[PDB]
Amino acid sequence: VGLPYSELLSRFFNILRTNNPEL
Amino acid sequence: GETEEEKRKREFEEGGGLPEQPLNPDFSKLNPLSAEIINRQATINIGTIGHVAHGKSTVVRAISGVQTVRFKDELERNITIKLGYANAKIYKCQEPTCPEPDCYRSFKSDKEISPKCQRPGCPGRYKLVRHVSFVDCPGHDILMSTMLSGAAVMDAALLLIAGNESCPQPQTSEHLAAIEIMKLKHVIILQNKVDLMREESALEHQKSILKFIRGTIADGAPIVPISAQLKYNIDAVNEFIVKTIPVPPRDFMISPRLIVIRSFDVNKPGAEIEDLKGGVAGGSILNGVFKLGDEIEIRPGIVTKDDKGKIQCKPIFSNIVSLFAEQNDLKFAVPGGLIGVGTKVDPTLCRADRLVGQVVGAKGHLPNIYTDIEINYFLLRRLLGVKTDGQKQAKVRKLEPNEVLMVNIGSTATGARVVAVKADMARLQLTSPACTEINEKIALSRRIEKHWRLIGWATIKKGTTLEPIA
RNA sequence: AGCGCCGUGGCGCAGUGGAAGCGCGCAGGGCUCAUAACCCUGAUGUCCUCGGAUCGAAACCGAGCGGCGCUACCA
Ligand SMILES: Nc1nc2c(ncn2[C@@H]2O[C@H](COP(=O)(O)OP(=O)(O)CP(=O)(O)O)[C@@H](O)[C@H]2O)c(=O)[nH]1
Repeated sequence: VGLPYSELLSRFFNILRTNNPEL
Repeated sequence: GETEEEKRKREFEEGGGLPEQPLNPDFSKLNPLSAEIINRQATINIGTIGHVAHGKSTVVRAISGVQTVRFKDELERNITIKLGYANAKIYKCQEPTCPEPDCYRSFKSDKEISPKCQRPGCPGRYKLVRHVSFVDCPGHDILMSTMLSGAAVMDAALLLIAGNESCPQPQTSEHLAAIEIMKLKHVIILQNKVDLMREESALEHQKSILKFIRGTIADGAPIVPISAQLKYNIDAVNEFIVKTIPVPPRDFMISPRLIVIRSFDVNKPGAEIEDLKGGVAGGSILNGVFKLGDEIEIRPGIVTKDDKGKIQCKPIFSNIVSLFAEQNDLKFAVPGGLIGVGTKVDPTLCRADRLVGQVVGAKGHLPNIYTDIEINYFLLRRLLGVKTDGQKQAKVRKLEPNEVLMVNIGSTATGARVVAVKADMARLQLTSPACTEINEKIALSRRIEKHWRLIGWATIKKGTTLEPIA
């Protein structure tokens, strides 16, 4: 299964969006 | 107002420091989870595998914090020949209030027993769950014996797939298949490039990789998103490694053997030789317990050619002056770890790529070198690691007698010549001597497109041997 | 990290043993009706940092600076 991979995916994209909104 | 070094030394003292391993532990009562074992020696070996120009030193550095040299001033950026090693200690907080995804951490080899919590808001202290070593396999087509040597030393796998490039990467598949040859189904998939992808593209890559692995042997390999530049979600990597990867059965009833793959002498240049050290060979333990002050023998030894041309292999017997396991010089060696075994041998033996993929043994044991051997082999249908641009990925051709085939016995790089081929068995003559002890699973590589390509697995059944010469 | 080398006047090489060296430069002048060619005269620095010998050192030696070629990433 690959479902519990998307949770870390969303966590990491939240981290990136908090870090560098310029991109 | 103390400086950084004083604060870190105070934490080191408060964290327990680095304990010294007692000389004579009660061996029959110790497990790889024991405090005496978990504090200074590696217990689980893990390797990083991926395509070329993807980054395996960077992800390992982010996980652990120990850099890989990637030496020779030209191999610094393209590819590496030797092993890129690093040490990681995986910790979990002892408090229940901490977040489980984030409580996991990894630290350098010089870390103390119990470092303080680096998460702002919790007064707990970390605990070393299990000790692991990380090895950097070279991901290029010209270097294939090194990857199989890594598979021999590896017990766990970390595949790396980038996003913006082609989703079905052939080198990643070839590494995965070669690891499956080594009977290793505990694999973890990682996505190297995540930041530059959009919301939909990451899921598209996830589905493409899911389609990539449906018919292969791998069943439950997790998929993990990580970035090598921001140094985040390394706790996820440690979590997945700890949860999914168990400790292979390895205890004291098995006979001591070691598999040496690297070579690093100790010779400080300019310093007077009166203050020196012997030659050190880098090898891993796959069975047996070793101690400081034993006698070892490299059985392939000095390979001399006589006037006729026959191979005289003189075993190199030597006394072990030091045993090193990833932090310090220790006494007793636990099965399943990388160690630089240092002896009184001449420094010429441990400078260059000479002890690459060979076996060594302690006294009271006589392994056998071989000249003609019988091997049972099988192939696959499609070639892996090749890029056929939309036209029928090439199928393996049947072996031909008197053809130079690179028969990598686990890690030993030997060039065999076929003397006979049948339905599923072959007979090979070896120029470079190769030892065989029990099973020593084998990989086979051939040459058609100017390079070395893996074709299938192999297992030794019989062979003509040469008893060592005194 | 080991040693071989280098340390301009701007670039490239030499002299090392009596204190400012050349070709290339750059400025000014000369020949030419005119230009290049050719001929003159120059003003640019710690011949890498710090000491010993000596009337004398940049040179010889010594107690470290940055980069270069092999050895090699030397637990
Ligand atoms: N933007 C980005 N760059 C990465 C990422 N991972 C690695 N890189 C970069 O790839 C480049 C490759 O350098 P390096 O990792 O040292 O080479 P190597 O991985 O050891 C060679 P091989 O893969 O064959 O072992 C590095 O500059 C690294 O920063 C990533 O996830 N994102």
